[PDB]
Amino acid sequence: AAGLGLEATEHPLLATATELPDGGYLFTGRLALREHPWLADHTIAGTTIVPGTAFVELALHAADIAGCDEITELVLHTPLVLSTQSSSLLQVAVGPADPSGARSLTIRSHGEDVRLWVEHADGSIGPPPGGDAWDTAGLYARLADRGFQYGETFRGLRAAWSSGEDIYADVEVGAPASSPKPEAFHVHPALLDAALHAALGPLLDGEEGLFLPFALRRVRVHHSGAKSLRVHITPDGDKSVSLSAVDAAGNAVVSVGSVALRPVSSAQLAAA
Amino acid sequence: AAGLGLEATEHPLLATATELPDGGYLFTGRLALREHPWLADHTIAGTTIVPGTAFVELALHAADIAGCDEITELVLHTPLVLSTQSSSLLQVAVGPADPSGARSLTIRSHGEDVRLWVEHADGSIGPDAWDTAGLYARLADRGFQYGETFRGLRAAWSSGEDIYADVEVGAPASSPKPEAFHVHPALLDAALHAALGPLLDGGLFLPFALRRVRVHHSGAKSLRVHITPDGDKSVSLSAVDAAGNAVVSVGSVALRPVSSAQLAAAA
Repeated sequence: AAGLGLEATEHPLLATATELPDGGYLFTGRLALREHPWLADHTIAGTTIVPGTAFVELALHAADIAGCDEITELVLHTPLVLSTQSSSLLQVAVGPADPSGARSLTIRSHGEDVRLWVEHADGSIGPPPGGDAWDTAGLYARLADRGFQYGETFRGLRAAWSSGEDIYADVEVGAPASSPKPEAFHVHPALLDAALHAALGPLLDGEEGLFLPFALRRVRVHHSGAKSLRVHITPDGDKSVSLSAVDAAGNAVVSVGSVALRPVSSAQLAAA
Repeated sequence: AAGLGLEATEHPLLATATELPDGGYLFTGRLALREHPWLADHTIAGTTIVPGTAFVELALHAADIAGCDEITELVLHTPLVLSTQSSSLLQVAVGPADPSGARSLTIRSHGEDVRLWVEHADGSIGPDAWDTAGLYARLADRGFQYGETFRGLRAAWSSGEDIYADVEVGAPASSPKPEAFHVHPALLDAALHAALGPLLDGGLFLPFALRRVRVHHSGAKSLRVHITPDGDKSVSLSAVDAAGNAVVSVGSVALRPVSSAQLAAAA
C-alpha cells in the first residue's frame, strides 16, 4: 500500500484510504469470492451477490474515517455478482463536506480485467413477555423455497417473538469459524442481515416472488464490533421497517431509521 | 495494484491511476531515493530535491491520461526533499473538466510515517561556442551539485539574446530510459542549465512557474533546444529531436532565488 503511494486502512473488505486535496476520500479493495468464502452463503435465486448490509458496512467505514455520525440515506442499484472464477476492484468515493457537514457517497466496482465501473450504491453521510415464539428454522425453510438461499453464515436469526405489529429478534453470526470475526467490522453484514430475516416473515406473507432491500435511511452505529444483537423491529410504511438494537449487555449498538424493500425479478439477477 | 483495488498506470514515478466519480483523476506512487538513485544527482546547496522538471513530467502524465493537450500553468511551492533514509507517498490530483475542458491540478506528498500533506505544485491542464564543462564547474561552485545523470548539456551556442543547446540524458544506464517518459526530467532540466549561464552573472535560481507546456511527441532521447528570453529571469523554449521533429515547447519558464536555509526548512 505504501509501495503504491497510498495509506492503508484496517477493514476486512478495504485495503486503502486516502483524503484527497478537495477534502473528499477514496477507499479501495479487492473483492474475490475465493478470499471471502462466507459471502457464498448469500445466494438469491441461484445468484451469489453482495448483500445490502455489506454495502452498508462499507459506508459505515467511510463514515467513520470521515468523521460523520450517520449514513443519512443509501440506495442500492445494480448488484455486484460474485463467483469463484472472478474478482472485482471495489471502491468507495466520498465527496467534500457541505456547510452542514453532509457528503455524497458512492460505491462502485468492476471486474479485474474490465474497464467500466458499475455503480452499486450511492447516498450521503453526515451528522419480552406474552409474545408468540417463532420457529426460525421453519422461517429459513420457507425463505429458501422462495429463493432466499442463505448458507450457514447468513442463517443468523437464532430466536424471534412478535407482539402486535412489532418483532423482537436474537441474532448472532452463523458459522463463526467461517467468516472474519464480527469484532473486525463496524457491523458484521451477516448479523445485520439476519436482523432483517425476521422482517421478511410478515413482509412476504401474501406476496409473489422476491423482495430485497433497496433504500436505507438514518443508519447510526453507536459501538462497532458487536458479536450479537437483540433487535426491535417496527413497521414504517409499506414494505419498510425500522429497527433498533442493543448487544447482549444492553448497550445500544445500532439503529436504522428505515429500511425499504422492493420486488426483484430472479431473471434480472441471473443477467447481472 | 489490482490487489489493493486500484488500476495501474505505466510510468516510472507513478504506480496507479483512477478516474473518480466526479470525472477527476488520482495518481499515486511511492518515491524513495533508494529505488530511484538517479534522483540523487539533483542536489542543490547540499539538499537533494525533486527537480522542477520532474513535477512537469508528472503533470504531463496526468494530462495525457485525462485527454488534455497542454499544461496551461504550473507553479512550484515547497520542494520535496529526498534522502536515503526516507521515502514519500506521492500524489497527483486532477479536477473535473470545465465547459472549456480545463482542469485543476495539484501535486503533493508526505513522508511515509508522517500525517501532513505538503503541496509542491498546482496549476491547470487543458486544450559563439560555450565550454559546457566550464559551465558545470562554475555552477558547482555556486551550489548546483549536478551528478552524472543531470549533466546532460553536451554543447551550446549563443547568438544575440538567444541560446541553442544540444542535450542528452547523462549516464543513461543509470536512469529509466527516456522512452519510458513523456519527457525525461534530466533532459528537460539540462535544457535549463544553459539558461542559468546568463542569469547567474547579473545566488541559486530554480524554476518556480511554467506556462503553456505542450509535448508533441513523447519519449525523446535527445534534444536541440532554442531558448529565448521572455522578460527578466523568464525564458521560453522550443525543442526538436535529432531528426528535426518538434518535441516540446514551453510558453514560459520563470526562475527565482532559493536560499540553502529555505531548503533546510523543507527538509
